[PDB]
Amino acid sequence: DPGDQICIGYHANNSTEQVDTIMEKNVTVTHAQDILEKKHNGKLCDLDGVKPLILRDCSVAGWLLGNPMCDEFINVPEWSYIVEKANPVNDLCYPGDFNDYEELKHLLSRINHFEKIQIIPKSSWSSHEASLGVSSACPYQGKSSFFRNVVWLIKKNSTYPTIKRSYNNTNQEDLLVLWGIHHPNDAAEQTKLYQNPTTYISVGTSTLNQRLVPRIATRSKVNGQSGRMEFFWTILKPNDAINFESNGNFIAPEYAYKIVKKGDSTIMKSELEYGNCNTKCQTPMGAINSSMPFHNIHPLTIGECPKYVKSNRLVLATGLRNSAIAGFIEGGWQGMVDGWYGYHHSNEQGSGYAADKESTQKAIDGVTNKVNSIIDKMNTQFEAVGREFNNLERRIENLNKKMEDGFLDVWTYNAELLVLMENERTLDFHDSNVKNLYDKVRLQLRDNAKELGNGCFEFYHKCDNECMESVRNGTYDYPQYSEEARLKREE
Amino acid sequence: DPGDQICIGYHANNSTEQVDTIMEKNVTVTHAQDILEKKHNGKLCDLDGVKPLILRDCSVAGWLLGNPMCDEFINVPEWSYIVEKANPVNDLCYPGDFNDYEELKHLLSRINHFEKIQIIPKSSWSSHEASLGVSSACPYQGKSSFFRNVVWLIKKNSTYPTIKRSYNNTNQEDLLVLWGIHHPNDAAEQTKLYQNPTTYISVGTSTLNQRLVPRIATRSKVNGQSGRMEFFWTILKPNDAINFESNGNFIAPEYAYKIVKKGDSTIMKSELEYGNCNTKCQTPMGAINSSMPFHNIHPLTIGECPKYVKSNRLVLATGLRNSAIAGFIEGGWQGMVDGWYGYHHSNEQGSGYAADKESTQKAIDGVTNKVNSIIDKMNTQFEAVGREFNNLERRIENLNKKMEDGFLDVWTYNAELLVLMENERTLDFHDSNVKNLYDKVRLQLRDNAKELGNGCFEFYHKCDNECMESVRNGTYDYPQYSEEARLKREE
Amino acid sequence: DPGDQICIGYHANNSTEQVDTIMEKNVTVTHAQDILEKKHNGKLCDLDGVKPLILRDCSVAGWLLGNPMCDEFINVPEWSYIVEKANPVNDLCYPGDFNDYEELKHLLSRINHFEKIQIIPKSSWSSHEASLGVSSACPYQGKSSFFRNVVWLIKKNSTYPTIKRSYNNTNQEDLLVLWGIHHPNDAAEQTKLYQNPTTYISVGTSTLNQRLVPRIATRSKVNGQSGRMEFFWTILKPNDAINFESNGNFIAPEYAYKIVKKGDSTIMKSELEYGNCNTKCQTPMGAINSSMPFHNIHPLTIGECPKYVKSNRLVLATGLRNSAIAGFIEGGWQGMVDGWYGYHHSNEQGSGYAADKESTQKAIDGVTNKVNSIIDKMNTQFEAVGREFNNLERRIENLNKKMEDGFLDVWTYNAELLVLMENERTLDFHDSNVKNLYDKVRLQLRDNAKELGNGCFEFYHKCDNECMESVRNGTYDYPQYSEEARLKREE
Ligand SMILES: *[C@@H]1O[C@H](CO)[C@@H](O)[C@H](O)[C@H]1NC(C)=O
Ligand SMILES: *[C@@H]1O[C@H](CO)[C@@H](O)[C@H](O)[C@H]1NC(C)=O
Ligand SMILES: *[C@@H]1O[C@H](CO)[C@@H](O)[C@H](O)[C@H]1NC(C)=O
Ligand SMILES: *[C@@H]1O[C@H](CO)[C@@H](O)[C@H](O)[C@H]1NC(C)=O
Ligand SMILES: *[C@@H]1O[C@H](CO)[C@@H](O)[C@H](O)[C@H]1NC(C)=O
Ligand SMILES: *[C@@H]1O[C@H](CO)[C@@H](O)[C@H](O)[C@H]1NC(C)=O
Ligand SMILES: *[C@@H]1O[C@H](CO)[C@@H](O)[C@H](O)[C@H]1NC(C)=O
Ligand SMILES: *[C@@H]1O[C@H](CO)[C@@H](O)[C@H](O)[C@H]1NC(C)=O
Ligand SMILES: *[C@@H]1O[C@H](CO)[C@@H](O)[C@H](O)[C@H]1NC(C)=O
Ligand SMILES: *[C@@H]1O[C@H](CO)[C@@H](O)[C@H](O)[C@H]1NC(C)=O
Ligand SMILES: *[C@@H]1O[C@H](CO)[C@@H](O)[C@H](O)[C@H]1NC(C)=O
Ligand SMILES: *[C@@H]1O[C@H](CO)[C@@H](O)[C@H](O)[C@H]1NC(C)=O
Repeated sequence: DPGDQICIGYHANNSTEQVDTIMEKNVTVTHAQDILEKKHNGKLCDLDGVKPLILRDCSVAGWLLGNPMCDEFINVPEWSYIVEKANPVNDLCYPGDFNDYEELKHLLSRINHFEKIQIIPKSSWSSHEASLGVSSACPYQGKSSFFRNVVWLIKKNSTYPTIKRSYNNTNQEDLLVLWGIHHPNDAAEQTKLYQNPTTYISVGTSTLNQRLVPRIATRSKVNGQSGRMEFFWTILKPNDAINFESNGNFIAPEYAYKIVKKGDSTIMKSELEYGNCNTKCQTPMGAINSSMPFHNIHPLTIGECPKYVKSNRLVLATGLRNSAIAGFIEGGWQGMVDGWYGYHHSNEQGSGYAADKESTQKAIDGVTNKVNSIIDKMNTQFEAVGREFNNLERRIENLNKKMEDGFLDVWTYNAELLVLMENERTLDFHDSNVKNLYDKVRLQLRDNAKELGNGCFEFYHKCDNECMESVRNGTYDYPQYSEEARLKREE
Repeated sequence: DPGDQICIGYHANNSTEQVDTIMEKNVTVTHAQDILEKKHNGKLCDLDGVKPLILRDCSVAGWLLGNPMCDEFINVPEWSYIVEKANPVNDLCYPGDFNDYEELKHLLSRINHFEKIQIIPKSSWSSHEASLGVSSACPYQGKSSFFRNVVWLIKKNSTYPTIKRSYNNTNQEDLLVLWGIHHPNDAAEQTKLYQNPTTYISVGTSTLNQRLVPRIATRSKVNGQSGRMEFFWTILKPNDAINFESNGNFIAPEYAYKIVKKGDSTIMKSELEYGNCNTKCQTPMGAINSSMPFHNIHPLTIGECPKYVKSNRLVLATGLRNSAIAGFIEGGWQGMVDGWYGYHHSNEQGSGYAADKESTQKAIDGVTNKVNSIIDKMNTQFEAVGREFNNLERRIENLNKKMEDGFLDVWTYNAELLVLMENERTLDFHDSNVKNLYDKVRLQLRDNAKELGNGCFEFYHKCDNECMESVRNGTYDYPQYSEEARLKREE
Repeated sequence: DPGDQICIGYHANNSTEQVDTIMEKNVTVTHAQDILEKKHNGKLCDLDGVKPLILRDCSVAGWLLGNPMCDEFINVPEWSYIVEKANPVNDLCYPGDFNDYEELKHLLSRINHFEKIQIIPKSSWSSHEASLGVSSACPYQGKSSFFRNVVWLIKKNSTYPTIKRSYNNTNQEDLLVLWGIHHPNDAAEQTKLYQNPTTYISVGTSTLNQRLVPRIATRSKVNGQSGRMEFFWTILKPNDAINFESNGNFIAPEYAYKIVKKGDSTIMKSELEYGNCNTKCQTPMGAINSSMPFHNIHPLTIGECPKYVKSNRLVLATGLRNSAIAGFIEGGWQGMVDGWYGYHHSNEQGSGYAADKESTQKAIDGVTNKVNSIIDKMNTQFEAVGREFNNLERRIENLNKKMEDGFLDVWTYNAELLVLMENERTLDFHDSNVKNLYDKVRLQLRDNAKELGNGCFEFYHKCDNECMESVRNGTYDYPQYSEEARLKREE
C-alpha cells in the first residue's frame, strides 16, 4: 500500500520522420537516415583537381582545325574531360567529313599535355599559293577565310608541282597531325584550282600507308559550297617521320599538337558554367560530393560516382517505432529524455527514469554499423558515361543502352529491397532488445516481486535506490531479501 | 474439476503446397504464391497496339528491293518490330551484297510511317534500255525477271550515254533511297552490257559523297550467276536532293520509301502465327502479360518484360507452416476455420474457436505488403533483345553475350536467395506472432490462472463468455477476480 | 539442501575464428566457412580436357604466315584457347598489316580441328620466280628469307605474265586461305620487281569479290624496309572455289588450313608454363577448382568460373558466438564436448552434460542448408574474358570496361552484404534456439521446480536420471510429482 516498483520501457520523441519496411508502409520512427544523394551544385567543376575543356560554341573538329568563327578559351595545356553543346553552332565551316572522328574525340577526352606547334610554316610554300585557299563558307572579319591550322594550297602561275614534305618528330611527345583532301564539283574546278586533272595525296609513317584520290559527285550546296573537305589524322611517335606527296587537292598541315595521354574519359553534353569547384563526380546537371552509395540526378556521369538509381527516397530506420507509470506494453516514454531502452522506478526515495546504458550503447553501435556497412561496402571505381557512337553505330549504341538500363534496374531493385528488409530487421531488433530487458529483470527478481502485466514489477520488499541500481546493473541479491519478500508474499 | 480454460493456437488446413527457406527444403505451408511467369500465348502480337511486320519467306533486303519471288503482305504503313525466319528462302535472287545491311535492319526495326513512292519512272529512260535488265537467277511467272523497285539499265543501240538524274525530296518526310552497281565477270561482258569499258556511279546529297567503280574477279556461280549486284542506301532529308551520274553498271532507283522514325526495336527470329492479341512483352515463343517480376520463357524479348531467369519455381510462403483441446505447442487447428492466430476456450456456456482478428489482420497485411513490394519495386523499362551482328562482328556479339549472361546470373541468383531469405523471415514471423499472443494472455492473467504447458491456461475463477472476450480484447480486469482466484488458489 | 537441478546451455570451444555481421565487427565464433576462392595452381591447364595453344614468342599472325623466326610447338590439331605474350618478339618480320586481324584471332581462339595443307605448290610457278621473294627483314639461318606459308612471286626473265589460279575445296572441312599484296616504295621498285607499272590482285569465291591495287607512299624504315606487306584471309566453304588473278605485287598462298569450328573463347595474355593439369576455369595467373561461388584472383578468365569480386574474405558464421554450474545467461560450456544446445543436471545419481540431439541436429541441418544454398544457387555459365579490341576500337573497349566494372561492383556489394546479413541471422538463430530450449523445459516443469534466474531450475521433488531424460525428451509427467513437489513447495 503501495509497494516499490520498477518498469521497463523505451524512448519516444516528437519525430514525424516516416520509413517503409518489407511488411508495413509509413511507420513513424524516432530517427531515420536517407542514403540517396539528391543534391548537385549546378556547375561544371575540376575532376580530381584538373580543369575540364569547355567548348562554348565549337565542335572538337572545329576547335582542332581552327574554324575561324571559333572564339574559344585558347590556352589550356591539360584537361580531365570535354564539354560540348548538344549541337554546336560552329563545326566544319567548309562542309565535309572528319575520318574516325568519334575515336579522335575519345582519344582527346582526357589529356595530360596539349601544346600546338608549327610543323610546316605557311611561308615555306615557294612553288604553290598558300594565301588563296579561302572561302565565303568560312568567314572571318567579314572577309573570306579558312581553317587556321591547315593550308588550302592553290596552283601558282598555272602550275601545281608535286609536293614532297617530310616532318621528323624531334619532340619528346607523340604528335597529333591533321591534313585533308578537297573533293571538287567537276573537272573544270579541278584544273582551275590544281591545274592537274588526275591527283593523289600519299601519306606514310612507320604505321600509315595512305593514298587519297579526290571524288567528283554532284552535291547539294552546304554553307553555299557543293565542294567537300575530308580530314584525316595520325599519331606520329616521337622519333618517326610523316611523308606527304601530292599532285593537287592537298589541305596541308601548318600546326600539329604535342599530346601526352594517361587514360581516357568522355565528352559531356551540358549548358552549365565552370565554377572553380573541385569534385570526384561530375553530372551534366552539376557536380556531387559522393559519400552516399546511391544517387538519382543523371546517368551520364564522369568520375567515382554513387550508383545511379530510379528512386526518390532510400530512408533507413536508425531509431525506434515512435508512439503508477506503465512500461513497454502501453507505448514509449517521452520522459526517457536520454537512452533508447531503460527503466522507471518508484520507492520511498522518490520516482524517475534511468537509461539501460549497456543495451542502449550495444543498439546504437549496431545501427551505426548497419548504416556504415550499407555505405562503406559499395565498391566505387572511376567511369566515364557519354554518347560516343554515330548514326551508323546504332546497334552498338543499343548494346550500351541495354547495359546502362540493366545496371539501373539491378541497383534500383537491390537498394529498394535492401532498405525495406533492413528497416524490418531494425524495428524487430528494438522489440527484441526491450523484451530481453524485461526478461533480464524478471529473471533477477523471481518471486521477490510480482509481474503487473504492463511491463512493471511490484516488489514484495523495500527496494531503495541502491537495490534499484543493482537490478539495472544485473547484480540484484535475491537471497538478501527472500526472507522479507516471503513474509509480505504469504499474506 | 474441471476449471475454465483458454488456449492459444494457429490455423491449419489440407494444403500440400511446399516452399524452401535459406535453412530448410520442402516445408509444407498453408498458402504460397509463385512470382515466376512461366506461361505464353504461343503467338506473335501487336506491341502496345502496333502490328509487327511478319516476313514469311523474305529477307528485309529481298523485301525492300522487290525480289520478285517475295509473296508477302504488301500494304503495312507502320510496325513495332520485324519477324524474319532464321534463314529466309528468298534473299538476293541475283547474288551480291547489301552495304551496311544490319544498320538498315535496325533503322527499320520500328517505323511510325512507311510509304513506297515512285521517284524515277521506268518510262523516263529515253536513251537507255529499261526492260532488258533481267536474269534467270530472279525468276517471276516462269520468265526471267529482276528486283522490282530498282532498274538494271542496259545500253540502247550500242550506246550508254552518261546518266545525270536529280531527285528533290518535296515530301514532308525522310526518304530511304536504294541503288546498286553490277560487278560483271570480264571486260567482254562489261562492253556487251554497257558499251563503255571504264565506268563509275557518283552519288551526292548534302551528306553523301560516293563514287562506285565496278570490280572484275573470277567468281563461283550462285543462282547460276558469277556476276554480283552490290546495293547502297541513304536517308534523303525533306528538302535535300540526291544526284546520280553514271557511265555504266548503274542499278537505278525506281521506287523509294517515305519513313518517319520514332525510336527503334529489333528483328525477332520466330516461326509463329500473328494472333490479333495486344501485349507489352513479346517472346519468340509467344507473348506475356507481365505482372510478375521474373520469367523463364526466352531471353530474346521485345517490350517491357519481367527479368529473364534460369529457374523453374520462385514460390514465396504467404501462409503458416502446416501441421481438453491443447494449444500451439502441439500443432495447428483445422478447427480455426477462419483467422491465422487465435483462441480455443471452454467454460460453463460451452467450448469453441475464436480468431484474434487484430494480430491476424496485421499479419495478412504484412505478408500482402511483402509480396507486393517484391513485385512492385521492380523497375520495368522498354528493351529490344535480338542478334543484329554479322560474322565479322563476332567480338561485339561476344561482348553482348557476356552482358546478357551477366544479367541472367545476377537476376537468377538474387531472385533465388530473395525467396529463400524472405520465406525464412515469413515462417519466423508466424512463430513470433503466435508466441506474442500466448504472452499477451499470460501477462493479463498472471496468478488468476495456471499455465498448463501446452499453450493453455486453466482459470482459478469462473470465466464466462464475457470474461473470455475481455481476454481476447486485452481488457481483462485482474482485480475483479483476484479475490475468487486466490481462494481456489490457496487450496 | 540442496535440491536436484537441470540447466540449459550451449557449446563453447577454443576457436579464435572471427566473423562480421551487419551490426557487429569481429565476433569470435565457434566455427566459420570462407566462400571466397583465393588459391590458383600458378599454371596454364587444359580446359575441359582440351590443351591450350601456347605461342611462346610469336603473334597469331606470325604463326599463321610462317614468320621463319617463329620456333614454336608445330603439331597441335585442336585447342580450347590461345596464350600470347603481351608484346610477342616475332610478329610481321616484313612490316605491314593484317586485314580484320582481331576477328581472325577470335575465330581461331577455339578450334576443334586444325590441319595445314598445300593448296598451291611452290613448284607450280612455271612463268614466275618462286625463290627470289626473300628479304633481310625476315632472316632464317643467317640468310635472307620470308614467311614460309605464302610465296613472294618475282618476274622471270623480264616478264610477269597474268596469274590465273583456281583452288576447289575438295576437303570435307572449311579452308582458311591467306594471301597478301606488296606496297612498294616507288615506280622504279614496282617495275624492277614486277615489270608491269600498273597492277592488281582480284580474288573471288561465292562470297568474296576483292580487287587490290598496290599503294606507293614514302614510308619510315621498319626492320630496314620502307615497303609494306598487307595480308587478307577468307573461309572457303567445302565445295566452293577461290580464283586468283594478278598482274604483280601478289603474295600467293602455298599452304592453307583446314578448320572445324564449334564455339569460340578468346586470347589470354600470360607468362606461365603449361602444367598437364585439367581445369574448368583458367586465369592468367593460374587455374582454379571452382566449387566456391566467388573469387578474387584475376578478372580475365576463361571457362565456368566463380564470380570475380574485389574482396579479401567472405566468411560465414556456421557455429555459435564463442565465450552449482550456471546455464546460458552466464556464457557457454567448454564441457558441452558434443552438441550445440543442451543440458547440465545434478541429482543423487551424480552430475553431467547432455546434448539436446533434436534441436542440435535441426540447427546443424539449417546452417549446412544456408551455406549450400549460397553456393549451389549460383548460376555458372561458360564465358571467355580477354582484350580483343584495337587502338581504333577504344570506344567499344570502354563499353566492355563499364560492363566488367559494373558486374564487379554488383557482385562485390551483394556478396559482402549477403555475408553480413546472414551472419546476423545465424547468430540470432542460435540465441532463439537456446531461449526456446529454456522455455521447452520451463513449460514442462511449471511449479514442480523454481527458475534460479541463471538458466537453471531447482526441482521441488527428487528427479533421478530417468525423470531428467523425460525432461530432455519432452515427456516429463508433471502430475506424477505435483503431490511431492507441493509438500516441499508449501514450506
Ligand atoms: C503514406 O504517406 C504519404 C503521405 O506523405 C501518402 O501519400 C501515402 O498515400 C501513404 N500511404 C501509402 C500506402 O503509400
Ligand atoms: C609561269 O611563271 C612565269 C611567268 O610569270 C614563267 O617563267 C613560266 O614559264 C610560266 N609558265 C607558263 C607555262 O606559262
Ligand atoms: C628522325 O630523326 C632522328 C634523329 O635525327 C633519326 O634517328 C630518325 O631515324 C629519324 N626518323 C626517321 C624515320 O627517319
Ligand atoms: C551495481 O549496483 C550496485 C548497487 O548500487 C553497486 O554497489 C555496484 O558497484 C554495481 N555493480 C556493478 C558491477 O556495476
Ligand atoms: C523435395 O520434394 C521433391 C518432391 O516433389 C523431391 O524431388 C526432393 O527430392 C525433395 N527433397 C530435396 C532435398 O530436394
Ligand atoms: C544507233 O541508233 C541509230 C540506228 O538505229 C543511229 O542513228 C545511230 O547512229 C546508231 N549508232 C551507231 C554508232 O551505230
Ligand atoms: C529542293 O526544292 C526546294 C523547294 O523548291 C528548294 O528550296 C531546295 O533548295 C531544293 N533542294 C536542293 C538541295 O536544291
Ligand atoms: C472487449 O470485451 C468486453 C467484454 O465482452 C467488452 O465489454 C468491451 O466492449 C470490449 N472492449 C474493447 C475495447 O473492445
Ligand atoms: C578487427 O580485427 C582486426 C585484427 O585482426 C583489426 O585489424 C581491426 O582493427 C579490428 N576492428 C575493426 C573495427 O575492424
Ligand atoms: C626472256 O626469255 C628468253 C631469254 O632467256 C627469251 O626467249 C625471251 O624473249 C626473253 N624476253 C625478252 C623480251 O627479252
Ligand atoms: C568444285 O568441285 C566440285 C566437285 O567436282 C564441283 O561440283 C563444284 O561445283 C566445284 N566448285 C565450283 C565453285 O566450281
Ligand atoms: C524419454 O524418456 C523416458 C524416460 O527415460 C523414456 O521412458 C521414454 O522412452 C522417452 N520417450 C521418448 C518419446 O523418447
